[PDB]
Amino acid sequence: IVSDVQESFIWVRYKRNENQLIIFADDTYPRWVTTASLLDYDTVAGADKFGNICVVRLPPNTNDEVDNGASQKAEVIMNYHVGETVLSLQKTTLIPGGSESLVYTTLSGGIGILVPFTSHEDHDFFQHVEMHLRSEHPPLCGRDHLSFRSYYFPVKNVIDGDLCEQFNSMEPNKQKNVSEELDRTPPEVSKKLEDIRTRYAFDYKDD
Amino acid sequence: FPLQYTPRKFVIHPESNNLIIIETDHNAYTEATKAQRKQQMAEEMVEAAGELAAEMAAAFLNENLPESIFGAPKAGNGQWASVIRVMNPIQGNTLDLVQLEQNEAAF
Amino acid sequence: DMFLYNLTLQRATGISFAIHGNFSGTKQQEIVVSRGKILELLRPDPNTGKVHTLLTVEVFGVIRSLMAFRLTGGTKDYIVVGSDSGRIVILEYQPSKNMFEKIHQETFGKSGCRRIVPGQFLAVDPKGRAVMISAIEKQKLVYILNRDAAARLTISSPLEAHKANTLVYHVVGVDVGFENPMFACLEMDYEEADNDPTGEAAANTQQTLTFYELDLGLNHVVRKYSEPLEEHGNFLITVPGGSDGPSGVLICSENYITYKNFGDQPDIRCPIPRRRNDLDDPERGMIFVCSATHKTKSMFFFLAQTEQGDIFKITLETDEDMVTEIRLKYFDTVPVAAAMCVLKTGFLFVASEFGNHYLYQIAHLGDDDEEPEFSSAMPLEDTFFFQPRPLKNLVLVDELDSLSPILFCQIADLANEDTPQLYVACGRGPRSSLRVLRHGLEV
Amino acid sequence: SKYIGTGHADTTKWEWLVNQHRDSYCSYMGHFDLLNYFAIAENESKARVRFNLMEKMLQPCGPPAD
Amino acid sequence: EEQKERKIMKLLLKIKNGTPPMRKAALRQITDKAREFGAGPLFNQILPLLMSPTLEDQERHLLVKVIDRILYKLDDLVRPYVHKILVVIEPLLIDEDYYARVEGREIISNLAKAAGLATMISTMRPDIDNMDEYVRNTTARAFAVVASALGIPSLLPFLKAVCKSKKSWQARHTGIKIVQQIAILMGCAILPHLRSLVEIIEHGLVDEQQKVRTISALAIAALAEAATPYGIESFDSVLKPLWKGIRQHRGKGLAAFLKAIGYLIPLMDAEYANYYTREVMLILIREFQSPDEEMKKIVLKVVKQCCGTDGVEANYIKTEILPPFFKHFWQHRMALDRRNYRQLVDTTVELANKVGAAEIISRIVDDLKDEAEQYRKMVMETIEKIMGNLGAADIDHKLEEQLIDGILYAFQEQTTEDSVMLNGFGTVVNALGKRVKPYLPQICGTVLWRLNNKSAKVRQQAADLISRTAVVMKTCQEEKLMGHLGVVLYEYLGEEYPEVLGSILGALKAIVNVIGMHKMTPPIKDLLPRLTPILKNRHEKVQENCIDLVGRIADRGAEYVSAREWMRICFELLELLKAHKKAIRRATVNTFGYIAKAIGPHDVLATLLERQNRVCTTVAIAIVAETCSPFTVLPALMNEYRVPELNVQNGVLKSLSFLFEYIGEMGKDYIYAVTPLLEDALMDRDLVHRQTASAVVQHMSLGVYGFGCEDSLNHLLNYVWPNVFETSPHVIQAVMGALEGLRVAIGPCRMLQYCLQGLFHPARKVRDVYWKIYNSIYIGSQDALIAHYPRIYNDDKNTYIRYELDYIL
Amino acid sequence: DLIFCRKQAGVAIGRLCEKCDGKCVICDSYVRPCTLVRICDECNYGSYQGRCVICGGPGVSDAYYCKECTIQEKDRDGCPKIVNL
Ligand SMILES: CC[C@H](O)[C@@H](C)[C@H]1O[C@@H]1C[C@@](C)(O)/C=C/C=C(\C)[C@H]1OC(=O)C[C@H](O)CC[C@@](C)(O)[C@@H](OC(=O)N2CCN(C3CCCCCC3)CC2)/C=C/[C@@H]1C
Ligand SMILES: [Zn+2]
Ligand SMILES: [Zn+2]
Ligand SMILES: [Zn+2]
Repeated sequence: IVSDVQESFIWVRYKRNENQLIIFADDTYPRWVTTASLLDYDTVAGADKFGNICVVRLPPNTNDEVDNGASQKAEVIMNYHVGETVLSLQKTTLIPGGSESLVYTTLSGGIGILVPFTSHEDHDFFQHVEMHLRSEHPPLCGRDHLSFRSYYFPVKNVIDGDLCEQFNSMEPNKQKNVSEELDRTPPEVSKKLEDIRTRYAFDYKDD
Repeated sequence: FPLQYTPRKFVIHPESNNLIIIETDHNAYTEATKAQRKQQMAEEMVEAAGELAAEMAAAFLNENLPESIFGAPKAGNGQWASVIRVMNPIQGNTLDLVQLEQNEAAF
Repeated sequence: DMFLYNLTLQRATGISFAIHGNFSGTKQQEIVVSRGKILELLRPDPNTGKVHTLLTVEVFGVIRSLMAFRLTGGTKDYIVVGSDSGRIVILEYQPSKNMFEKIHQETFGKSGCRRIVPGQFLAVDPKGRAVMISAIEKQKLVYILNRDAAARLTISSPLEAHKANTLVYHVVGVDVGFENPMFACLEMDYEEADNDPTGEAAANTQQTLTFYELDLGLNHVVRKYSEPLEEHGNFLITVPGGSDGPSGVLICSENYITYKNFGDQPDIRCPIPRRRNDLDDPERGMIFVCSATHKTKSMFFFLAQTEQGDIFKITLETDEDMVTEIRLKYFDTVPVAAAMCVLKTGFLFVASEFGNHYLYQIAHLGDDDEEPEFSSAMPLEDTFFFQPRPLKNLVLVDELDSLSPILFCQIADLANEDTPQLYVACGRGPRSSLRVLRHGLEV
Repeated sequence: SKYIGTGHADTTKWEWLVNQHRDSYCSYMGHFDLLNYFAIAENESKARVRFNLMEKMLQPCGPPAD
Repeated sequence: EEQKERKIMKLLLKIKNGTPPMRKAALRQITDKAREFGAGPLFNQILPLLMSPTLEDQERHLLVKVIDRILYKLDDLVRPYVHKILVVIEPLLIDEDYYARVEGREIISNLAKAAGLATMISTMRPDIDNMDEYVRNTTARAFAVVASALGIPSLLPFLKAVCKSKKSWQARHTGIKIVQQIAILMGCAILPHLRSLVEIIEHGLVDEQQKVRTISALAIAALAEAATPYGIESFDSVLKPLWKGIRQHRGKGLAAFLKAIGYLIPLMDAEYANYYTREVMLILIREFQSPDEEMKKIVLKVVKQCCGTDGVEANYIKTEILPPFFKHFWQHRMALDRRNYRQLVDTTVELANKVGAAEIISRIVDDLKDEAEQYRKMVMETIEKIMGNLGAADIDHKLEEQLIDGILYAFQEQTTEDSVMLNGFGTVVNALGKRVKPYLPQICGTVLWRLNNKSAKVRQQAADLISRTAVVMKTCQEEKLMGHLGVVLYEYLGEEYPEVLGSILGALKAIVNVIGMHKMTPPIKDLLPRLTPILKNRHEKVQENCIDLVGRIADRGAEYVSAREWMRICFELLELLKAHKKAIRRATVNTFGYIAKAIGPHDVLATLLERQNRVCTTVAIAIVAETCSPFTVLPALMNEYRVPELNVQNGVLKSLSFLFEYIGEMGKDYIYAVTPLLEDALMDRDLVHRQTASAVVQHMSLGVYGFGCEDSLNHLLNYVWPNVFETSPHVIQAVMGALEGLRVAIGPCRMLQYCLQGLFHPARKVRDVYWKIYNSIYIGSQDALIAHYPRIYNDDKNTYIRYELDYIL
Repeated sequence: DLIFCRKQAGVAIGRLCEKCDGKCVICDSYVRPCTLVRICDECNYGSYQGRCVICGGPGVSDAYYCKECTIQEKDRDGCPKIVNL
């Protein structure tokens, strides 16, 4: 994995039989890369100066045995503006007996994690929670939130966390409006959002 | 745990389980250039053409100001410095120290 | 489709703008710090100093300006916030509801920090009756904060101040005595610098300290005066005017400090002193970074700070409207701050830009010294050479922790308990350190 | 046309070039943490970085052609 | 000659009668040549045209701003003419139009800062001491205007110079008139100057003249209205000559005293308002029974605002203030006055919001039984505002019996149309609810009694009254009676009086909304065909009301009615989208969604007659296509798409336009089959194809925004792009907005990468193109372009590398 | 003839005659309006206190921008009043 300073990551295969370095895959999207930490044989979890976490997967159409930079490419699966600068990625497991978590620390002293899901039903549940929570409760300083994460790039396939966790903070009549708008009780909603943190991260509640 | 310069990067020792700290600054003086710089400027305060009936160097060579709180003698445009250190995370103490050239800084 | 869900564990702890006041409405006093997007309110303890955090709130945007004021006769300070998008908000605290009540928004410009769009520099009047927003280009808007008899904030239309090809270094409004309000600005022209083939207008072009005037009766903004400066200028204090002390601005700049009232006022210069036995290059100057007006009913003294950790107790001297002496006198040596605040009963909140955050209690008031005071009245062609010295006035109450700027974090186990520790090497200069992070209960 | 940064059928590479410089520097000042990046990168203070940027607002790319 | 400058001052006629080039340019002519021209023919020609009373609103708005724009510059040539301009603008400050008054404020404001203050003083010297009340009137208001122009401390030494001079009662009266008109005009920002102004106007309170006592303390009032509400201590010397003057004098100056005291404690502290309220209250008791309308205005205002302080005790209000108040301030002669009608109402309401409910209404329970119409309207509004503010949680037993006996008692005799019995008893039952258990067949039996007869004027008010008593009859646990007037209303469907007919139908809507659909007393299979012929009517009330009735029945009891009748409902509701009422179209859309949920997309078809407007059929296709999933209607439109023929392809493209326009975000899984459909569409055939299909590119591009779809849209984009070089302005305009949508969905990067090719090409024709697209890119979201700039390496003379993007840690 | 005015927007709200009620202002849409409209203060005076923004009649109802022009971000420009010339 080559971290070019203007172009994106560059995939290089080395010929052990021939002593030759080969570039076979590239990008059309120039990103100002700082750091990376890989997860598998095909996805590269990068970063940016300005604050764009990006992950690009290699398509399985990429011929491993070959001889703008390449006609073949590698397509984006994620673009998610943070707003600060990320410096050291490391996939790990924070609590014993736990799961995977792609930890991003950032420049301003903060610590952010990332999450894989279980089901399209859970995901469209949280997605409808976003659909109504955005316009039915606007942000504080009036920033158009989709136009905030969608700052440089169109956002692809991320659910925000802290926007969707204001149900612990809104007014109770709007808890009635939203919880009854999706036909679910607030102990069911708040217990569902207890489950994620007690599952992955440092939450302490005992069943 | 206290350090000296702005640590760029460090790695784990796998075998004995220790740490390898590398430290690098732009606009800084190292230990030797600070030392002979201070003594040379002391000579330059003997050169001031006047009784040299008493010395400032008796107290002037006494206290190096702790750079923790008393600021840092920032200088230059192409100046550099470099320090490499091994450290044990159980206790506090340090293992080995290496210092390098003035205008050659570790990455 | 491998969707992802963001979450956070430790909020950003980097202070960038600290204003303060009374937002509880009571006699007690609270500090609005500002992080990158996490606005946060605090409270010190007047008995043991432990800063008990009270409210923290995401804004999901970019906090670019942050100025407090209070209307005539009120007792509840507000906050103005400038946004990244071209809309300004006004907030207000609620001690029982425990949230920020919005008041009013205005729409004036597009989104994103452009050139010609305002939101960059924010000017408030010291009487709370006027407020001004200003970019680094022609669009500068002025609002009027009228209060009706319904205890709300009847804002007005925007006021146009368009002007082709100008810059702005800084804008702080002027403590005028109940008049058509005056707004100061360090402009810079460059339409001279856009035609010359030889290109000498990159030289020979300097700041003007242009003043601006609102007209309440006739509803238009007119310009007051315009006078060239000499050397280029960073930030400006408003001298407290009204009935206590004169009305001016004192321009800190490259190695000098300069009062300049408009009028028949002669302008004092006084140079910034340098340490005994420097260990630097004499090419680099010395300017300032922060400023702290300590307005008391009887008097006022400033405390501004150099690059290299030196607080200066500027004790202004003057006449009724003329000025007499800007005499200087250092206060002590603390680590570097980017903004700081002084609290009643003598608390000083040194808010660093890097590493920890401090809180000092003023143990000795007044001027009780043996190292000599400086002046501008002395004849010297040689600058003042002062002494550096340990901690003598202030005392460190408590050390508020922070972690920024985290450079290189690794998550691994280097001990014999289960949980992977967080080894973070982070810091700045010789204050940097290595920090072991764990996560259990507060032992 | 009256908006600043409008091109037309005679605007040249120096004009377009110095425009993208000037709004570049306004964007650098526009953020809040890229200045912390430049202040951590080369060793300065933030006010020094802001002043150097504002002084390099009218300097750069020198004199025009002819 | 200067009459020659009148001949060039026919440019005024070019200004007032002007295009924006004549107004802007001619404005720049005279405003760039004002001091060049002079001062005499200026007013000689501006002045009588301003004098002409047939000037209009925007015309006069020209003919004040023009004096502003040329009085940018003249500063000292008005100095002989300040007197003349003031004599001509003697009117236009106190006159009828608020627009005229504020234009007078603007012109004398600008002339006031234009001239010199001492010239204003010695020029407006001979009008202080004339004989005439009207010239002291207009002159003192002119002083207020120039005071609002030049600020307060510029006038304060002159105010002291007049307020103490003993020369004329006309003059001292004039000076205090100036202070009051300054307070009314300025208003808000005289708080810090207020102690100073008190020390000017304070010594007009112990003087021999009833006039100066009157206008002095009246000016104290008109200042404290602006001081309201603090608790300020700037009123200290004000307390004593008032406190003496209360028991000292009697009269219209005592109206001027109590007016001031009411304006003087909305703000004062609790102990001060306590002791001083107790002080005023005894003489106020003494001055209750005074007759005059002004007197009742004053002391009714006084008890309103001395009650307004929170520090006043409800023991003292209830036990001490109220029994002479309700004892003495009620006549049945109180009818005609709206000022003391509404003022007595609002005063007693603001009593009740502090003192309670059951005591206030329990002192007008027996007052209800009267032969007096407007009187019963008054106490009806009283009980209704008290119950609407405080409710019935205070209202209790041994009261409620005589309450309902009162309400139904007076309710039995009611003839003329009033809204306070309907809104009245509606809010009453809003506070009653289930609590009225043992009474309901008397209520609804009396309702049917008023419903059998009486020329529909109380069948409408009673019908509305069922429509706002329905929810209690849900919560009542009695189920037979509402069935009984249910079938009585089921008879009640034939009437040519439509304004009442909408109330019967709205009563039917509020009933059917709350009635249990299990065991409907009426049969809906014969309700609905009797409900059908209403919907060919003309009037918006019965149209909206009946459409809403169709949608509530369809919203609830969908397990009943034959789909034949539902089908005639669908086609009957089709043409109603073409109305001119947004409420009609709101109802028609929503309930059309519910009956399209009843039948659905399956039976309904598309090829409906070579016919006209058809946008209601288009929106019908849209709402069916949303209310069920478009998996039927998108390949059905493909069957409508795959015909090789003219006159059709345009129409199905427009149905795509309104289609994606309506759905947006849920049509994200339904874009793929649209893409070859948009290939034969988007290929180069005809103007309507390119134009409307490009608008479909825009609307699709806005529906998918942040929703996981790009490469489809890029494959669109490569077919979009070569269409740019086209001459017609409409279709290039749709290309422009098309590229703006492709900007916001695709991103700035790929737009610019398909932009940079021929930016510097040696040909002006293609340059106008690529620059024009570049500007339309550039205005929208320039701040995103920072990372996506292509880096260009430097030449010899200038530095082109931003090293800020190239620092390395 | 018909052209936008495009000046600074104050606290003035536009009005619409009821015949042209359901439309948007610029793009002439009808779909999902959820936003407020401000207009300038120089064209809001005198004979124009309540007036249809588009055609010039007695206005009974407000003006809203569609959500398409909000996501497109066109509302931040000058005052959208169509002026005859
Ligand atoms: C020269 C020829 C002439 O120009 C000729 C074409 C002209 O005379 C015709 C015009 C004519 C009569 O056909 C106009 C018909 C107009 C309509 C039927 C519009 O009616 C309305 O606007 C009324 C009101 O403003 C909006 C009602 C509403 C909200 O249901 C509307 O539909 C919507 O916009 N929705 C309803 C749904 N809602 C949700 C939010 C959730 C998710 C799925 C998406 C939608 C979004 C907003 C109707 C628009 C009609 C096109
Ligand atoms: Zn306008
Ligand atoms: Zn209209
Ligand atoms: Zn629109």
